[PDB]
Amino acid sequence: IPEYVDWRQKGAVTPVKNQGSCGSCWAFSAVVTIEGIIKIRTGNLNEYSEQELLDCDRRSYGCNGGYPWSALQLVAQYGIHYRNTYPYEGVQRYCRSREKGPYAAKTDGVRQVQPYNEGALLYSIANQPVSVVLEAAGKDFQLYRGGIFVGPCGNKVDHAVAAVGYGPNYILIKNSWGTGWGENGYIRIKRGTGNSYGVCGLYTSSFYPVKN
Ligand SMILES: *[C@@H](C(=O)O)[C@H](O)C(=O)N[C@@H](CC(C)C)C(=O)NCCC(C)C
Repeated sequence: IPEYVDWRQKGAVTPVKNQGSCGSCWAFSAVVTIEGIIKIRTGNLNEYSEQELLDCDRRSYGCNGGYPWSALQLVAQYGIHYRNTYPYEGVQRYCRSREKGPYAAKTDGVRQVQPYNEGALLYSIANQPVSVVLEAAGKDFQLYRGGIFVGPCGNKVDHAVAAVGYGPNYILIKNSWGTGWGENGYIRIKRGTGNSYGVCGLYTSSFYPVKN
């Protein structure tokens, strides 16, 4: 795999979103990987509905948090609508997929990246954007304005984001805290420290959609 990967340069990443006060990071994270893999397979970059996963993934807890892997399974089992059709409201409502016509996209499954393995994660990112989790509760993460982030942070992962690239010394992360945070909404987190958990627990739990 290459020394640098940046899925934004291959037109596979949509604009940075702001999840607002809702703990919907798991849905935002999942959607980034769906947007990425649909562009990779079909050549079209579309925005898909975080709100639909928020409303419809019964294994997750709406704005109280949830699981990127369960949202990803939902899109593989059923499908997902365009964001325009099912826009983000920042609050869990009832599942409205059936009121909004045919799904816009469907995936074929969900894979887990071997945890605690930097190389396995980089290999996955070289193929497509990946949903990853990290500890974002720390003030250093929250106040991040740029640079390669080394922490401090622990491994109490609490925040799903999407890895959309990497370099020799970082993994490039699309956050869902709006374009004012970090590097226009992105963070570069240091890699290659030998910490099996990854910086801020980044290697704890990583999933990506499969699309044939
Ligand atoms: C993340 C956000 O900032 O919106 C959101 O709070 C969330 O979904 N957090 C989850 C932790 C990640 C590891 C996905 C979470 O806490 N999920 C709850 C499910 C378990 C019982 C922890």
